[PDB]
Amino acid sequence: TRYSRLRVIAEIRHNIVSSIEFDRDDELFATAGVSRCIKVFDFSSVVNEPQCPIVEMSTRSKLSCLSWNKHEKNHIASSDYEGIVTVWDVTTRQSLMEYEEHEKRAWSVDFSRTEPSMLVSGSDDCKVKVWCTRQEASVINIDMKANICCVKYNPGSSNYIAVGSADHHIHYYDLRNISQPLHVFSGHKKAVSYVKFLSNNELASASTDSTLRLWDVKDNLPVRTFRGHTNEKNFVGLTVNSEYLACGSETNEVYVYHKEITRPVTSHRFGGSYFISAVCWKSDSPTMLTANSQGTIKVLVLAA
Amino acid sequence: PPRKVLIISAGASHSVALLSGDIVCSWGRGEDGQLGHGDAEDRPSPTQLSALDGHQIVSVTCGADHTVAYSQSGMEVYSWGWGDFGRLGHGNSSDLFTPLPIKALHGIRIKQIACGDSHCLAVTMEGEVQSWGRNQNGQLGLGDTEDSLVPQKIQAFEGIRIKMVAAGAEHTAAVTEDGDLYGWGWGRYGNLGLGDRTDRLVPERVTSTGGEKMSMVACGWRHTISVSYSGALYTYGWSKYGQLGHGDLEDHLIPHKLEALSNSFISQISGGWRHTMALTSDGKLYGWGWNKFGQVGVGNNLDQCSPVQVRFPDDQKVVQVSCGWRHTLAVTERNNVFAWGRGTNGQLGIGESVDRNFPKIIEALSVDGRYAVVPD
Repeated sequence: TRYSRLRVIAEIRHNIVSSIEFDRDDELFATAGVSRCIKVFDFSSVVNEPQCPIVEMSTRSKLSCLSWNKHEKNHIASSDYEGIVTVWDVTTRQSLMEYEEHEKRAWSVDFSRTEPSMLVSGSDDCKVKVWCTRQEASVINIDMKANICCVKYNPGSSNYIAVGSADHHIHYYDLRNISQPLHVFSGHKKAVSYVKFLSNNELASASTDSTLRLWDVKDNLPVRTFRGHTNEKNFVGLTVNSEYLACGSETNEVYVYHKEITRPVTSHRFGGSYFISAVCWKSDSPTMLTANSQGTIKVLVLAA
Repeated sequence: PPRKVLIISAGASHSVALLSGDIVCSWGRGEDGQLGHGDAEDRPSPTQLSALDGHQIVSVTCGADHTVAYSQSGMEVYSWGWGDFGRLGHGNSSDLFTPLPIKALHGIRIKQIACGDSHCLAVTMEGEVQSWGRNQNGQLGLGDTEDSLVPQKIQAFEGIRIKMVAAGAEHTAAVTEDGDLYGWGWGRYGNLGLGDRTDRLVPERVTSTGGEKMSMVACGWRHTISVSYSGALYTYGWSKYGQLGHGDLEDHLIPHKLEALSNSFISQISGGWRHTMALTSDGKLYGWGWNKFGQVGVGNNLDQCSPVQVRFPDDQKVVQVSCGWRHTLAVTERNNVFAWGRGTNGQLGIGESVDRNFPKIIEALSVDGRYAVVPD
């Protein structure tokens, strides 16, 4: 109710950017996509100057996901389509770590919020791997029976992860004892594309069936279902803060939902068969970064 | 009769060959259009690149996910595949799936073209160098880090005639016709032989050879290979999988002679992602380095930290070799083309999609015989 539209504050014109993420202080943000290049921008410059990446790291493979470290401001993890999970330093543009245990494309990478050195990745080889940023050996390894599209640490604890796989379900694993998932979430008609956590207990997921869904990871029952966007084949992007959800579409627009209302509380049109590739909330603030298949980055803000 | 192979080249996940009569054949991964067939479909077997027929293509080389070719008779250079950041050379970031003529380099008498991962260099008959692509790490040698879409002469080589140049992922290494060795670009692993780990924006002479004049140079990802006028390899750079082949995993920041091969004259060299091949003047192919996919071609999947002679059926002498990122190709004295290493994209040209750890014949050439898509 407090917000009914999205105001554009900035824009960056290039192609497709698949992952866009703020850092621990929300001062910088990094973008990664088909360019085989991690581009780190200063947010203040982007929203003030009428833009130029302040750091550029080159890679030998197209990137799929991107995750900043939480207590090491300058460290950012990336996953490429050859299954190489690299931890970079944006101050020295150096690859601090390289993990090559995935035999196929690595779809998701995520730094733990509570234990900064833990990094969970999930790849197309149907493997979830947990690395420590001290050794180049997978600390934990979960073998599953479907392609893993998203992996996400619980915000409140590094011992629990959510794995959104192509098995149409979300496996909630307790890494302290990996025999069967601590929970299995069903109700998604197509593969699960994105997994996020509103809080320690609320999990939001987005599938390739134009459907978002809440879930009480403390329990095994769902909460709500959100429809109103278009998502059939593309990783349109999902982002979440403590109250709102936001996702992309194959109609070149970003839809924003309230976690208590199923109908989209609002949407914005980028204004061609383009689609929204990446979305990211800035902390709990109403500002947001969004990126489509043209490589056009826009900064949006919820407003009345 | 069969059409013999004049040239071979290998890229990230694709391979290319130039056959007698100047027929360009290409195969492997083509999802970025680097195969030049007008479509993104992969080619598990050698597929004639009909677009270049009759262009008198005199040579062809492969980048990461792009390919370039040049015809001296037509004095033209064609490029296709991943061509953004200006490495296409057309003045715009176009990634079309068929060969297109680089007009910015039209009419230039090109002696050689080396394709890096995101940049290319062109040595003209006068011993000059012209470079284009992206210059994030100063690899173009222009003295500063700004991208260029047009072949720009490297003014750092005023009055110096360059025999050849080799381009790595983010670094390059030119060799002057007088025998000197130059290195510039991403040098943060000892890549450049300059005695430190700083990336240079200009061609810098490599003094750490002891007066040894260099004839050839090949750049991998984070290592470089150099052959002297009358000696053997002088490898240097990142050595984590033994790709320098010195018997250990110690990286070297300056040209370090590979003593294991000091007993034979080396005719050609090549370097891939993390492996190295060295072809002697006697036709023996030695391989070492990363061997996860079998790309060293020694019959196993164990990383080889010292040179190992790659054995071919009936003891054929090898006349040419070319290393891809994870695969290798070789043309033998009998005009047989063998391919080994990773083949998950059919870049080995055998017609399968399985990995081979030792030389396998490409019968189609040898005389003897998208993105952001959610998985379902």
